[PDB]
Amino acid sequence: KKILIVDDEKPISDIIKFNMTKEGYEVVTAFNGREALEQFEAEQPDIIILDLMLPEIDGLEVAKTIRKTSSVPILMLSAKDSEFDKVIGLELGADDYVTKPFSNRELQARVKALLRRS
Repeated sequence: KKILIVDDEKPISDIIKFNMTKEGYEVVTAFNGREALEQFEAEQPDIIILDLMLPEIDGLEVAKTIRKTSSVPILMLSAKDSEFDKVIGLELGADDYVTKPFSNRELQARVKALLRRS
């Protein structure tokens, strides 16, 4: 199963990359909205973990732009855990919203849950 980890933070990207790889997932990474859309179009991941510096403005435009063409599960990973952020992320098309810091086992279960419904 392929996960595109759209993260502008390489350390977090490596953590998710390592755990998902240890679990058997192939990982592709993007570090900006341009790459995110580039990697999304180029790699077509089974699930996208969206974590950009601007979750709603950039990630939202990435999600908005991705949602214009794909229903690919988007697990909005964001440090922002407000209901507005949660609701807006979900209202904009995010299928799930996990807050950073996340549990590798839970993220693994949620990716699995997300993937389980796809």
